[PDB]
Amino acid sequence: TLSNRAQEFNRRLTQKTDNAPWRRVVYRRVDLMEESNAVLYYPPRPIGDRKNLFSTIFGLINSNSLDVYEYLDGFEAFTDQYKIKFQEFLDRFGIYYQPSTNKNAELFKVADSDIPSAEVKAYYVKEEWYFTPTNSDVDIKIQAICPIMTGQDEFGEVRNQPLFWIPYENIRPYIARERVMLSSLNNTRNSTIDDFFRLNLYKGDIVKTENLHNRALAEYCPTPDSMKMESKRIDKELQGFRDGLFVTQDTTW
Amino acid sequence: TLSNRAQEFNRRLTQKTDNAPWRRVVYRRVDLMEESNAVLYYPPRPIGDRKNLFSTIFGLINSNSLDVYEYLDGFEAFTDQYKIKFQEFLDRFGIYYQPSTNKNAELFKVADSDIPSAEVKAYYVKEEWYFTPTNSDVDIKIQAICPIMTGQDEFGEVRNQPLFWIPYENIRPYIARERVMLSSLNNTRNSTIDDFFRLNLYKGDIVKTENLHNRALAEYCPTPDSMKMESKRIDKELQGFRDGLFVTQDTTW
Amino acid sequence: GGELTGAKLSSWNEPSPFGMIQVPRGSIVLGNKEADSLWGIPAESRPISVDAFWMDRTEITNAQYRQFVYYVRDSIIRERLADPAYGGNEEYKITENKFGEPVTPHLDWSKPIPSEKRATEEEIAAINSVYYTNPVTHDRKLNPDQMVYRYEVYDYRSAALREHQLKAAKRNLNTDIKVDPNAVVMISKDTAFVDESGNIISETITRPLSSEYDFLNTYIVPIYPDETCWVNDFPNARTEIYTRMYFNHPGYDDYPVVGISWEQAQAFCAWRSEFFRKGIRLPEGQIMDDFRLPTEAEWEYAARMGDSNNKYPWSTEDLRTGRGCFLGNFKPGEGDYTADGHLIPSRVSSFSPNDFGLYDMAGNVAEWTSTAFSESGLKQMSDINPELEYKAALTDPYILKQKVVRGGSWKDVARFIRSATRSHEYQNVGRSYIGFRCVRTSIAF
Amino acid sequence: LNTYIVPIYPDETCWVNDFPNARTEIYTRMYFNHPGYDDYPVVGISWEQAQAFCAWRSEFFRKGIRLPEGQIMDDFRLPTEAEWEYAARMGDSNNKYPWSTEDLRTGRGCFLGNFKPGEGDYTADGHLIPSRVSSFSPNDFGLYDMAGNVAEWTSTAFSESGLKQMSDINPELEYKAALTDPYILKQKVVRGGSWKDVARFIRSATRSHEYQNVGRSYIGFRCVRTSIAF
Amino acid sequence: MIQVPRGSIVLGNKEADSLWGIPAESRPISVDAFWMDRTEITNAQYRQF
Amino acid sequence: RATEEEIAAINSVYYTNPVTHDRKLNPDQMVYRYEVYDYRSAALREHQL
Ligand SMILES: *[C@H]1O[C@H](CO)[C@@H](O[C@@H]2O[C@@H](C)[C@H](O)[C@@H](O)[C@H]2O)[C@H](O)[C@@H]1O[C@H]1O[C@H](C(=O)O)[C@@H](O[C@H]2O[C@H](CO)[C@@H](O[C@@H]3O[C@@H](C)[C@@H](O)[C@@H](O)[C@@H]3O)[C@H](O)[C@H]2O)[C@H](O)[C@H]1O
Ligand SMILES: *[C@H]1O[C@H](CO)[C@@H](O[C@@H]2O[C@@H](C)[C@H](O)[C@@H](O)[C@H]2O)[C@H](O)[C@@H]1O[C@H]1O[C@H](C(=O)O)[C@@H](O[C@H]2O[C@H](CO)[C@@H](O[C@@H]3O[C@@H](C)[C@@H](O)[C@@H](O)[C@@H]3O)[C@H](O)[C@H]2O)[C@H](O)[C@H]1O
Ligand SMILES: *[C@H]1O[C@H](CO)[C@@H](O)[C@H](O)[C@@H]1O
Ligand SMILES: *[C@H]1O[C@H](CO)[C@@H](O)[C@H](O)[C@@H]1O
Ligand SMILES: [Ca+2]
Ligand SMILES: [Ca+2]
Repeated sequence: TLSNRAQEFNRRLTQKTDNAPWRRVVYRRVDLMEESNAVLYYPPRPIGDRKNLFSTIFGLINSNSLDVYEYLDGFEAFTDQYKIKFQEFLDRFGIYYQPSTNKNAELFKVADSDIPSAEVKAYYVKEEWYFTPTNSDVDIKIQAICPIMTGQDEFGEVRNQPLFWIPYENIRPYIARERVMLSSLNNTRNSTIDDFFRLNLYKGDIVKTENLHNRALAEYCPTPDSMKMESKRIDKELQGFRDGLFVTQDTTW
Repeated sequence: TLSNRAQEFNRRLTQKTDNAPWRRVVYRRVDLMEESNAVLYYPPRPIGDRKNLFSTIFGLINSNSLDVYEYLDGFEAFTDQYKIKFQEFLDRFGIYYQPSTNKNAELFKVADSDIPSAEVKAYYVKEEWYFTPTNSDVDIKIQAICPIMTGQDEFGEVRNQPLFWIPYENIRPYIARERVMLSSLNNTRNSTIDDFFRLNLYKGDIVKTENLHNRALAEYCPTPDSMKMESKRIDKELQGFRDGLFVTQDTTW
Repeated sequence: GGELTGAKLSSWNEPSPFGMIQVPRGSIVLGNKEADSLWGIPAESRPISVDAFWMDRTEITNAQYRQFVYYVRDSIIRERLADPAYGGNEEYKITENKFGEPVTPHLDWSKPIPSEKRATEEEIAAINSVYYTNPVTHDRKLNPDQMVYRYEVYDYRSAALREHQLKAAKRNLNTDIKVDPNAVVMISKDTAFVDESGNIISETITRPLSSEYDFLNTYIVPIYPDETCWVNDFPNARTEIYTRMYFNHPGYDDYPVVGISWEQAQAFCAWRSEFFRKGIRLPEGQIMDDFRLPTEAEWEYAARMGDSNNKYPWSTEDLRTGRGCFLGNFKPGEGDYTADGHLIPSRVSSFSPNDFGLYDMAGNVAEWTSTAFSESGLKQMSDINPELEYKAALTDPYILKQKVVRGGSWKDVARFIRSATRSHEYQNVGRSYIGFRCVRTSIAF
Repeated sequence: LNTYIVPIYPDETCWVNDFPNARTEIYTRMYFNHPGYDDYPVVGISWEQAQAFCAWRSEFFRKGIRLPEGQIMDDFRLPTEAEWEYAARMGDSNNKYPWSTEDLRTGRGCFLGNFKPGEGDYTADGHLIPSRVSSFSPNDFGLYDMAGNVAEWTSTAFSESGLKQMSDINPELEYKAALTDPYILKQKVVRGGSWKDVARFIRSATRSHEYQNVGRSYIGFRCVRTSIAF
Repeated sequence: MIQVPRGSIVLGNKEADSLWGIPAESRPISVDAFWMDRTEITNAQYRQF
Repeated sequence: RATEEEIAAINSVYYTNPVTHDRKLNPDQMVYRYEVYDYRSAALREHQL
């Protein structure tokens, strides 16, 4: 449906980290219960044709227009071995469904109340900070996002369950067309979810980093305060690299 | 019935918020037991040819000249799915009715004593404040109104019940002909309900704002005093935007 | 080739109108911030901006309108003179050039109309055709049914509308939307003519948009003042003397004209524009703006001298000077119209003028504006050059034919002579307390 | 090679269409045809018409100069939004407007540009509609009306995240939309603010946008030309 | 036309309004020298075209 | 000072309002033709001939 002009322009707007002399992969947790992060939350349930990010993802999976992969602990593998089967995802997470009246863009029949668009209150964002070899500037690229369901832990207490991994290239075309509002003080829908991610308007804390030991912060930070401290330290490291790149603000001469 | 000149004029007199760079949707509870608000209340029951706003609404619904939609908590959807069936509105709210002697302009036969013209004592007004791109001025547009019946709760206590949502475009032509009086000190019927809403002569406090969490004021304001405080804060925010638009009163030069 | 110089236009000469002053562009908060609270009328205010324009120093007087009436009389008499029914003298209607080239038939105003004593029988009949003599009182007066002015106006603003483009493809710039051949745009226009029986037929034609003639409106309006207003406005009063002598006495020549309806005022403005254009030479390409009734925003801005601190057309909040003299002609007391010295409208310029130099913006006669009346019109108008313009259909309900009136009159209380108070009257109604003045958009830099 | 045949006559009806319920037809009749408005910025000009004007200007300039063998000149063009913002702020990141101070008026109370300073008050600066060019002080670079008067076209296609997607050096987001492309893809960036804009939109950092085939009574343009300097 | 020298600048504003609901976006860039029209195009200049 | 055919050729680009009789340049006739060579697209590595 796209024109050759549009295809060329789009492929001109993709970020390439092929020959970066420096890279760093960061797994952040974005909490939807914070302003400037609820952009991906509104509306909690579909209001007419208005849907939040998880509603769009679930609808796309109900068709065959989006491939998602199982969330494994330790590593991510987006290969046909780990491709998620929509049938063996509703029962595993207690989502009631009925046979579909159509097999075109409908694998099953799931009601809006059954779809957990309001229970998903957090996302896992896998970012790659890179240094551009030709331009000599730092940039961030999105690799994948994982919705986290925040349902109620059985026998009491709460439990957060990551659902699956969505490679950002797979979902980019679909979220570049839906308009959303970026603030509660201005309800104009002048932006898109793709703009929200590309401009790095989300605020999450570092929960993991790519390291030689394959360590997550949860394995050496026992308390939430220590996890926040470690996230602050890693963010300081990233900002320190960015600042040390340049010498234009060093008046020690 | 309308001439071509009148249609052109009316189409020219509508408010368009299509390209507004700033928007804000606000829900206000307008209480009819306050002066400057009882314009929509007089007369509590029809006086010859004189009816209040709810009497007109019910009369139009008894015909097929007005489409209303269910008051759903959290969101509004003015689609045929939520269109209200008149027959299944009266027995729901305990309004005694009789079969009609004419199928034209009367779906049922309801006595004025049964119609809750005087019981409906509040309205929900869905306003949209917008900033005009071409003109660079702030305006308000009415989207829908919801009558609130305030009968006596069973077993005791009082209970306010929203009835339905009336899109303002649906009721505008009918209320632009009803001449009313805007004051008790001057009983001249020189204005209309449409002028009452367009001039923004109603006074209500904010009960909901279009925010990213789809939160209402009640969900985080326990007591009525706190509700009033939050409404005042939101009104200050709106007035602050309006004032900050311009600079002619800044004499710090 | 070369560089980017400019393709300048030939300079024009701007004729300053006689009897007018210049009102500069500016801004003002229309309306009153505080209400009476005993009139039960909520306060409505709105800040707006307007451009500079010429405005008549005083209201139109009886003599100034008699000029229009006399022009209509002379034109009709000349048309009848060069007519087979009454006269036949073709010298009164030029239809050819000196070289014999057929040209548009038009009257020859150079030749004087025959005097009643020196005119032949047919000329006397043609002259008398426009007069009526009372069979009882034997008084000869211009026949109001014969004093009709014909004129056409082009709707520039309607012709410029995107929806009214003469090409369908040019009616929508969004390239996602296709042009539907079956789509027709309905337009309304006013036309008027004289049938063989001699009656005036006026109608509103509604048809699909096909040509530029869809934006031309034609009117034939009886323009003789309605002198009976004095009798009809005031029952149980001895006001027939004014119905007999106000518009017909030389002593009232400089008094404002009353009994003029909105349509008659528009006809007078059109005639004034035609007269002014006829009496001037214009360089090639020159475009001038016609005389018109002011918008209510323009009127309020001019009356208050472009200052929002003024409630009247004077700086002080009081209605009298330090010596106790009233600043306008209105009804200051109860049953007491003469506290200011005048009972009925006084001679124009009898009080002090504005800072803009305008007279009788408060009191004397209330003044027509071009704005259609709406209870919420200040909110419905634009921020710049505000205007609410409605051309009512002939078969529209009477309620849609009301026009805003500004200023207050000799019979109004101090509340209604405030520059922010709005009144209204039906467009076909003339009153003994409503006159008007004209404005003209000024090309100023 | 891209060939265009563009109707280049200004859309004078913009005055009527931009402002419903106003007496603006006088400007639709006189603004582009009166000798008194000769030195006023041209409005009602579309992005495509501005591009055609720049091409004609380049052709006209070439037709009237003798060039030694091998000399290749750059054509006139609309500025990029980055170029425009750099020139408006005098290449200084401490400036919010095309002037040094943060205020909007001088010490004597005079406004620094032609915009809408007050509520319903366009004439606070002395002008309601666009004023004659060079009516206020210029930049340090020597540019006039970079804030107010008419907002100005740029060659950059509009994207909500366009600052992030452009390059560090000579940034440009260029798009040649197809005829059958959805209308949303044909928006171009506009800069500077106009006579009808609040102080926020005459800030040199605020970005507006307009469809490439739409002319407005508040959008003009100026040309730039890459200079061969050493 | 006047000459605009090559240089660098941080496009955008660091601080937002918080009442317009538009987050601040800033980016430092560099541009080369170019000629720019002293004023915006006037009516006569377009009338030439 | 022109001839009949010259007058026809000159008037071909003008339009007169049949009502008010104003002769103005016909906007539908004021069309400019021009070509632009895309140097940047021709220099792309993927666009080598
Ligand atoms: C005078 O006015 C009365 C109306 O008050 C007319 O009487 C009406 O019509 C008659 C036929 C009936 O008895 C009634 O219906 C009655 O109400 C009466 O006919 C006269 O008006 C008419 O004649 C005028 C005249 O001959 O002067 C016309 O004036 C204009 O006529 C020309 C029309 O093209 C115009 O010339 C044109 O413009 C000028 C600037 C120049 O360019 C020239 O070359 C053009 O041809 C004149 O300048 C006008 O004065 C009047 O319109 C017409 O109704
Ligand atoms: C208003 O409209 C009525 C018609 O409804 C006009 O006709 C009058 O009414 C009849 C009954 C009486 O016998 C006469 O008094 C007669 O004049 C009336 O005068 C008013 O006319 C005005 O409105 C017309 C309209 O909108 O129809 C104007 O346009 C008409 O005249 C044009 C003259 O050139 C004519 O164009 C010519 O014919 C067409 C077919 C085409 O060949 C074109 O190129 C020609 O120039 C229009 O089609 C008519 O519609 C009229 O000028 C104006 O005074
Ligand atoms: C909290 O404290 C623990 C123990 O020192 C650290 O591992 C963690 O990084 C945070 O500082
Ligand atoms: C009353 O107080 C509560 C608690 O501070 C607030 O939530 C509410 O908005 C109002 O101020
Ligand atoms: Ca007066
Ligand atoms: Ca400018």
